[PDB]
Amino acid sequence: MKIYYEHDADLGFILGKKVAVLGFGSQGHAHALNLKDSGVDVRVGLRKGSRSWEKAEAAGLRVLPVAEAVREADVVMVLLPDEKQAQVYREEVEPNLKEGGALAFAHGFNVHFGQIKPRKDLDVWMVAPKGVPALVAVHQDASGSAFPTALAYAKAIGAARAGVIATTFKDETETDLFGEQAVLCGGLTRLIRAGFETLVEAGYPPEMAYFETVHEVKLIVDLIYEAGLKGMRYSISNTAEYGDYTRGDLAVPLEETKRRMREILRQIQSGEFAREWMLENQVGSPVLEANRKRWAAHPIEEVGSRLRAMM
Amino acid sequence: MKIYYEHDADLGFILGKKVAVLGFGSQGHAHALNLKDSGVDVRVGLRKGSRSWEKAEAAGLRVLPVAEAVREADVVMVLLPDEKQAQVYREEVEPNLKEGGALAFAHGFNVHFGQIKPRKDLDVWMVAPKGVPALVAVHQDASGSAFPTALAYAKAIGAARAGVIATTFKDETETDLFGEQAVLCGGLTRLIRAGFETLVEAGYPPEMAYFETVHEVKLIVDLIYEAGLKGMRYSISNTAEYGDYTRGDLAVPLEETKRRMREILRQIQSGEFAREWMLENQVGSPVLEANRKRWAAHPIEEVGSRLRAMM
Ligand SMILES: [Mg+2]
Ligand SMILES: [Mg+2]
Repeated sequence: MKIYYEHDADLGFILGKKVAVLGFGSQGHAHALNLKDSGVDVRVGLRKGSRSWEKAEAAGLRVLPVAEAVREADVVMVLLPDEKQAQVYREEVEPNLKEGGALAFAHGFNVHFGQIKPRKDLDVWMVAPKGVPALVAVHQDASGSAFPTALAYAKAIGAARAGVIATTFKDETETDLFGEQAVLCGGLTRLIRAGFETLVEAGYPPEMAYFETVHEVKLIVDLIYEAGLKGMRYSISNTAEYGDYTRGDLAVPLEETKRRMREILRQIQSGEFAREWMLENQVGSPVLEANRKRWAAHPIEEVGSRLRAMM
Repeated sequence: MKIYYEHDADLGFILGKKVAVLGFGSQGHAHALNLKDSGVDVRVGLRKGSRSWEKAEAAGLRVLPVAEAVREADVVMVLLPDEKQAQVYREEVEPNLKEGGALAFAHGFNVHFGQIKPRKDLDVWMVAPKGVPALVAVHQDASGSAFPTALAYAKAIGAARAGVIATTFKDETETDLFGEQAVLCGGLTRLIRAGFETLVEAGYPPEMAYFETVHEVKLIVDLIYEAGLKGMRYSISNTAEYGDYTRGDLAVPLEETKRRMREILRQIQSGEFAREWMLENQVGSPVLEANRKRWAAHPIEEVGSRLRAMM
């Protein structure tokens, strides 16, 4: 798989261009500040009187309404939540973006699942940071220089150091949603919760349940992060390693789990997940909100709060 | 549940006593150094010509053979791997420990599962560190002051600050083994591996598979560590939160998972796990070793190594 570094990227493909960063969350913040520091002509498009409007000015960046920022720009980088992007593109980017302009993202969801259908004259590309490596993709190369522009942008925000990996909007979006659903968030919270409940129902103090099923996860994952599974197994006690090897499959059996995870991936790949999430947003996200309240009330949180407090 | 702090512990119950720390891993190191710094009379019992022998002297601690260290001690703190403790106790602690001495641990496994059967004249207790709180337990109080000694020991190594929680050898050992098996190590590695394989078999680049199923786990777990599930859900994108809520149970279903985890706990509570692990050690740990080689060869490691290298 193809990796690019600082020397592979040519800042001449960006330094000559005016960049509009829409949004000023953590991503909008980091993108905009690093562009300026790399000496790119950058403005931030925000709604007047917003909290992030004041915050952007405070950081010393030039700030305009979204429509204005876009009229000024050669390159529009959209750093807004997925569910807000479509409306902003339709009503404010698309009428105001120069012929042959570039439209950029950090997440491929909106373009990959057809929520934003870019004008045919635009370049469309993505730089997705994570020694922070980054992913790059080009969905549409109208100018003929989409790719070197994207690479220049990546260097200019500092992602090139640890390496830029070329992918597609498809691969970035699908694997991102899969990871969240199956492993990182969905799967992990369910494992933790089943373990916590198992211990509490068996008569153990909730505090110790929380230690052994929640608090300690960080120790293990930090080892994996630094040195892979192999390194994690090497650092823990032999008792714990033996336990892992011999009981792990009982907790989480391989073929049944992969079967389920294939169905999660199928709902992603088929467009079904995307449809469901977009429809959910059209009627005020009541499933999101109901689930949020219900998980907030889970006894794991009470115990968690009390323990973090006393530590 | 009952919590103790620095003001609840009285260093007079330890400062008057000679402590032998057997072993000089990370725990033996931290225990011994902090005891000395709190002004406790401490020696480290090690085998002559060992790597940890030289390392202990280098740190400025007084070092003796195990038999000698024990003859000098009022309190013997055993900080060795589970599978080595029994032999050292039988052959070197038990013949040499004063009448009415104290025998201490950081892990309850050996005493809880009968691998060490302490003389009836001994105090037996445990201080188990994790703003590092600690667990304390007393298995045997021959002197009548086991508990305040244990608390003094905990303060003297610095565990009292963030709080000492009173438990039993039983609860500490069983929940520790359960967490390892079901969630922290066994369960988590299986989830990660099923997700990684799902993505690779579906045609995605292994690099991105690794990002979305392994590398990123740290971001999520760091949020949970700092602010619980609730806080983690609050920080991630709404798309990711919605995903978690609606697909997590498919990946890891609640009742089947808890059923399996009850069986893991039953094998712990029944003594079966302890028996298996002890027998395993009696014939050179061939299951441990076979599993270690097989997991080392899993393609997740190759991909992992290459990615960590380039970052
Ligand atoms: Mg594509
Ligand atoms: Mg007990």
